[PDB]
Amino acid sequence: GALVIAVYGKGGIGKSTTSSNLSAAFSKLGKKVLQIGCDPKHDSTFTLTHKMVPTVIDILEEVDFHSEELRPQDFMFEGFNGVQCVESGGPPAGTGCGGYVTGQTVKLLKEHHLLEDTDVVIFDVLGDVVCGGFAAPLQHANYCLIVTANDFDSIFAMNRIVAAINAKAKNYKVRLGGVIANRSAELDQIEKFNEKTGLKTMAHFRNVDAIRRSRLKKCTIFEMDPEEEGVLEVQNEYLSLAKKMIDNVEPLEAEPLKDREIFDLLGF
Amino acid sequence: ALVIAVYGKGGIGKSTTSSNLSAAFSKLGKKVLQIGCDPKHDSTFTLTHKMVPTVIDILEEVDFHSEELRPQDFMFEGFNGVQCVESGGPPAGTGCGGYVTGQTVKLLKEHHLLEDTDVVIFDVLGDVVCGGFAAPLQHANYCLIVTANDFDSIFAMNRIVAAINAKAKNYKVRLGGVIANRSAELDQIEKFNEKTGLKTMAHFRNVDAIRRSRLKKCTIFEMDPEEEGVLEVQNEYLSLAKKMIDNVEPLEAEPLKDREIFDLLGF
Amino acid sequence: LGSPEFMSGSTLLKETGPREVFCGLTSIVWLHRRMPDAFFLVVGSRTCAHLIQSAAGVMIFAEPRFGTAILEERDLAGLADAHEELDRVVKSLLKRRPEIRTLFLVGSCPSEVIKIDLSRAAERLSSQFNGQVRILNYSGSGIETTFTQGEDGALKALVPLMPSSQEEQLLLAGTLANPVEDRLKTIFNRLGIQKVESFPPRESTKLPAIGPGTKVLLAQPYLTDTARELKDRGAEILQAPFPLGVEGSQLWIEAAANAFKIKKTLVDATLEPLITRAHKALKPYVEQLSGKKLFLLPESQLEIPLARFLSNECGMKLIEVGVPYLNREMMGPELDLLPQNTRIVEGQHVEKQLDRVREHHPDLVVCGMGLANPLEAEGISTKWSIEMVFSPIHGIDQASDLAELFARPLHRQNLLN
Amino acid sequence: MELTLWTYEGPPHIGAMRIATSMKGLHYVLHAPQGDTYADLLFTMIERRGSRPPVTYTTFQARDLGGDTAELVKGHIFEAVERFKPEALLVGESCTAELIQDQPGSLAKGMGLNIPIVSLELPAYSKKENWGASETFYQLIRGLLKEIQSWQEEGRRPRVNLLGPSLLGFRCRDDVLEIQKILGENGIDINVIAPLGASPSDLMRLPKADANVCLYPEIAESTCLWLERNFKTPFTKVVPIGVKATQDFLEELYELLGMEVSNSDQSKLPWYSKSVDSNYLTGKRVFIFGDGTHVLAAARIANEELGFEVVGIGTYSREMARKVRAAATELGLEALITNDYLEVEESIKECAPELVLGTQMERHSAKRLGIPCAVISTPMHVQDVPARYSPQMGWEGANVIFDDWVHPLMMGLEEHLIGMFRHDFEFTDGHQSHLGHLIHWTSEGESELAKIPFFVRGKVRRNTEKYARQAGCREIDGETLLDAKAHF
Ligand code: PMR
Ligand SMILES: Nc1ncnc2c1ncn2[C@@H]1O[C@H](COP(=O)(O)OP(=O)(O)O)[C@@H](O)[C@H]1O
Ligand SMILES: Nc1ncnc2c1ncn2[C@@H]1O[C@H](COP(=O)(O)OP(=O)(O)O)[C@@H](O)[C@H]1O
Ligand code: SF4
Ligand code: SF4
Ligand SMILES: [K+]
Ligand SMILES: [Mg+2]
Ligand SMILES: [Mg+2]
Repeated sequence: GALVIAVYGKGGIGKSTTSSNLSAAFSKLGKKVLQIGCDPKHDSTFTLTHKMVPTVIDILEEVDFHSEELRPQDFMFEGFNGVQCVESGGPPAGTGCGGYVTGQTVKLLKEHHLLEDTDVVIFDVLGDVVCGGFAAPLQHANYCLIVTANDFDSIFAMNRIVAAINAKAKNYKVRLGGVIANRSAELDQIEKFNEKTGLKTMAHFRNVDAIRRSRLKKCTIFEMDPEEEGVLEVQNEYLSLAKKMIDNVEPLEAEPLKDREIFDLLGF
Repeated sequence: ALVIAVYGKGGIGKSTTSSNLSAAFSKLGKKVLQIGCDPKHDSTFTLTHKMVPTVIDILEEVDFHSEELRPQDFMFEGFNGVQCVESGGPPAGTGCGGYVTGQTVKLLKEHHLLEDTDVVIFDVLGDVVCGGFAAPLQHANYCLIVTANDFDSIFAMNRIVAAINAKAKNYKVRLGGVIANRSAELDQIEKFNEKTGLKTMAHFRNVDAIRRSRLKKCTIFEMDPEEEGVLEVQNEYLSLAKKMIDNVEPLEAEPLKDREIFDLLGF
Repeated sequence: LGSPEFMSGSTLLKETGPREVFCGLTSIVWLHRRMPDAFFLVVGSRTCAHLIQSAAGVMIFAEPRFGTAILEERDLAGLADAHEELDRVVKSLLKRRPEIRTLFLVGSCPSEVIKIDLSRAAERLSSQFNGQVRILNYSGSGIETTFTQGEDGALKALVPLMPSSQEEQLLLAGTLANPVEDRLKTIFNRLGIQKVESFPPRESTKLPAIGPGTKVLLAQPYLTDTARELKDRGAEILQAPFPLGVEGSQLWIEAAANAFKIKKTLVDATLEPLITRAHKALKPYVEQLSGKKLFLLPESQLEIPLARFLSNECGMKLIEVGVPYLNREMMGPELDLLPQNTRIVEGQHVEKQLDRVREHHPDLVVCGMGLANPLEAEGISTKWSIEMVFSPIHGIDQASDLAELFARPLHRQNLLN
Repeated sequence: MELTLWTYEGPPHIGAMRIATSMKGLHYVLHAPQGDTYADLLFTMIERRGSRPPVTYTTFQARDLGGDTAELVKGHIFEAVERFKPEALLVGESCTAELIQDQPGSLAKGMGLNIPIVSLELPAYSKKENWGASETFYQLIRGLLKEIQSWQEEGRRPRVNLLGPSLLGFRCRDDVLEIQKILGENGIDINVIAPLGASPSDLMRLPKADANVCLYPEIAESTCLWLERNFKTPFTKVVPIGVKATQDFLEELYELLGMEVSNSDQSKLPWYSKSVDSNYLTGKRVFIFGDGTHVLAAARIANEELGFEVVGIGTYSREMARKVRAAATELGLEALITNDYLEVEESIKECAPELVLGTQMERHSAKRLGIPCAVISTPMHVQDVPARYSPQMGWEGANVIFDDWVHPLMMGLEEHLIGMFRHDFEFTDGHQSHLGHLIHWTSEGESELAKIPFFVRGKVRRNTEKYARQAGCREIDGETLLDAKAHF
């Protein structure tokens, strides 16, 4: 209180999809929630707003980057069921420095007390944490959730992130909250990795086409037709995950594996 | 030397596609060099069945005196003669992966490794958040973009197209086409293609044998032929390689604005 | 140059393009002497290292007062833990200088781009000692700070370490020369204000207390963040022009006297002899400076108050008043004193700005040392801008000295020809 | 990370800037953050130049990182070429720009400019200033001349190129003058002086010389090697700093040109050093440091021309390491190869010399240790870019060197008097009036130590403690100090 959650994981694994629907889940459970997109693509919260809202650097440009003139709610936008949405924005692809932009955005949001006066803050970070700037949300989060699939490259990415969390835990309060299985029918590879590392699965989503469709319709899973295939299970799962983060979540003691170890571990 | 750069949404299957494509080229009698541009250094392990040492680790061994290095020090032979290089990079949330990748590409160019071979494949990460991950573009003839039939991958592709167009003003790199991957259908993609000028060069469906191949640390060509989908996928990789040698043409494409692609995609 | 805006009869323009200014790292050059018990360790590259010693290394140092932890390839490749490295470096530094009481880890472009969390490092290091050495952090990076903005960063970092008190106190914020500090304190004591303290202090370990009942006068125009942070701790930030020349200093002093409800007859009986003598002292410089066309390039945010003083009290004509940054609320009182139709340019395109200088051919161009000598070779007289940050220019009694700084190069022009 | 109180060299782009500014008709687009324009002051204040360096900085800010920094550098390349219209263009990065990797150099070559473009690849985190200048100078000439005995037959005077001199080099202004003068008196013309004073058009004339004179190897050795491989042009390797060195240099160049037959007394140093007031200079202990060239030069002068005893020697030029080690070996020393100021300071402190011949940074440690100092090499500041004629090379350079290296030392009569009488009220211990300014030791042992006349007291204390350890001696007394003296 405030519960600050950072969502990391393999690229395209469904971090933005999960974060948006999770925010919607918290709001349905009564909590007031802010979601922050930490990605130059600014595609984190559009299913909450049905729109692509201007980014943090957009608002700054309008004010010619003058701190003293800056207005707090100017980069915040109301979305589904009262969820507040912020996109950090970033440079176009292949130039500038998205790392600085994201990291500096996080600090700007902290200094303006935006991580306070709300129940749940969710940082939705990009896939490739290529520098310190994109690890900035980890400096404020209470828990990190890692999204993964039941395959090699996803789990291998999760492992690298686990090492990052442990490094950050040496100097910040952030702890691992658990694993979110996504786009997978089974968990055999995931639970194998969990067994050796000490991680736990907090939520399991199958490969559901209604989820893919929901992003295309710019809405949460809660705004999809309930009679459409799989919609009910998915909705329930997001609510269950939100309830778990309110009622059950616990700091997980976990040690990452070496590259050669996770190599020999995964497979058949 | 035909130089190809592979970009696209994170986790879309860039490394999976690249390595199997490199294998396909080699089955066509072509000499191939694949370069992983990702701190994860997980591009080529299906070609070598193992984690090859990274350029940054090799540099670190010689205290970053690059003149003491030779191609044999950081380039390793894999499946059917394919040569493999991993740039390597910092642990997640440390250093500057862009800088590192930028340095790797330069080392390779120094040793003329982009000249002394038939085909070169740069396998780049998903989040092109700085210039370092656009570094392969100065040397590439074509850029292939991997996407799925959904909003987020196509949107990511649109951003990459804008970046390629920019570089193409001063570099020879051109859009070679779209690789549809992990999708049963193509309705949203062709909706994007018609309005941008891109075309689909290859289509790979969601095939579990492919997921399994990454876990088995091998190419799709080393999978059991009687396993479902293996032969189909092999033939689609062979076809794509055949296209890049005989059929590939520079595409005139213009990206959509954020509002446009936002409204274009959907139902 | 974009579409103009209009405030207090004056024109506010903005220009984008190539800049010629110092990064905030350069604050070390004056700060290390204001507080000799402090050390300034930059975390950056050899460029940052080269900057500081090219500035201050003309002097010979028996004891080092600053330095740079230069990022190596392993740091960029993430092959060495940044926090372990910082700790080791700070360790071996305190070996060479074991008498350091306060250590500033100064952020640079490299450290800020890749976002090394120096602030947490500073916190952790402070913990590991806490009885001996205070370790703090501020950014002096070029991408974030211009020149004197570095001091704003440094002072803001000291604010949380200021003791908490609800006592009567007049706080003077911003670097003052020692005799100027003493002079202003003496005058303030004549008005009945017994508690007057300076921020920054002369010793880093002896910070003034703060809280409600603390009135803060800003002596320097570049303390945007520091003022904001001082206000967050309960202090009242008095609004006033800046103590440059008779006019500015008078109103600045009056602001504090008004807040402490000092009787006007007392503040007049105290300031009158000072003002009369100042007008007398200013006369020969006014004779030299009146009617001269002035052009100031962006450097320090001192340009607006300087222009105000040189025009109002010395009779110079202002061609263009360039500032690297303009806090409009903070420059408010100052903008009201400026002559009507003053042309103020925020930001810079140095090549286009140079063209404007050349086309006007001003009598005196206030500029940086990257342009000073080249302009002299073109037959354009200059006044190197950095000097005002290293001169005792504040207060009624220093008005003539401030004017002399601008009269001097013109005087020399005459002597030599 | 590397703790650096003082850096002996700047980042490599400074070396690149030194090439562009020393030359004419060569512009330099530098991708760099706002603030890196401080480099201009190196040329406008230290070199005191009345013109802006031919450098266009992109000066990006933090707000630009959220935008197209690549387009930013492209615009500045357009502007720079249009406005300044140079013969050739250098394009490069600073340390910070190197992080964001905008590839500004290759970008420049794709912008349809019709002038030669040198794309600089300078690793700011691995290489330094001199490497930067040498690399830039090398690439520019390699780029200009890539596509592409006699003087006796033509009936003309031999002509040589002077390669190496540059702004922010050490006394390059006058070294060039001195050497050019000396060559002309020896019947040898000058072809092209580069980079200092040369245009890209001048560089095209480089193969027209009969021989290359490499005055500053740190800057021009790579180039002379390239010119030799591609155009058969031989180059001198003896740098003419010092009387003997200038003589060897003359003999060397004569061979490469094929001439026959430089006298010693053309400099005044030999007589001054031979004269009786230099008698007491014999064996004065000196520490030497700086770049490779000037250290090697100073070493021979101190040892063979002045009669000093070199007690410490080192360089920050790692490319010059093997030569400094060879020279140190002849001197019976181990060479200090480092860029760590604290290591240099420590080495000086340990050998406790009577004189330090180093860089601007050695003044720092000499001040703290109270040792007479003189600057013989970069890094330098404004005092070492004087108005007067001040070469280090050739006959007159040796004259300047004699005056400057002897000046910090206490003078003869005063030094004798302080060794005789220690109880004065004005002429006290460690006082130099010509500068115009007013394991356990026993009480018996330190008394004999205070007898030692200052600047040599440091070595005496070391040698006595070394002596006491070297034997079964415990504590120290007045006799063991006298024993140590007779032992060494
Ligand atoms: C009155 C004539 C005269 C001149 C022109 C000199 C120059 C000079 N006297 Mg001196 N000296 C003169 C006289 C004397 N000297 C005297 C002593 C003396 C000493 C011990 C020394 C000295 C020195 C000098 C020197 C060398 C410069 C110096 O180091 O002082 C000059 C030019 C200096 C030296 O190196 O001599 C070889 C040195 O150690 N002088 C004495 C002893 C009573 C007398 C009368
Ligand atoms: N549980 C799921 N079932 C089916 N498709 C999914 C699921 N989760 C995510 N996706 C698909 O993955 C795509 C990318 O998701 P996104 O939130 O952009 O991932 P990230 O934020 O990690 O890049 C979405 O367009 C969606 O179609
Ligand atoms: N055609 C496909 N069918 C099924 N799964 C696929 C397909 N392509 C990729 N995948 C899965 O996606 C995961 C991500 O692959 P990877 O090559 O790491 O993507 P990227 O390089 O874009 O991050 C792989 O582990 C693989 O299991
Ligand atoms: S890797 Fe990160 S810190 Fe480095 S240039 Fe790219 S976005 Fe910036
Ligand atoms: S902080 Fe930035 S502008 Fe300042 S010296 Fe370092 S790199 Fe240059
Ligand atoms: K070093
Ligand atoms: Mg996302
Ligand atoms: Mg990949």
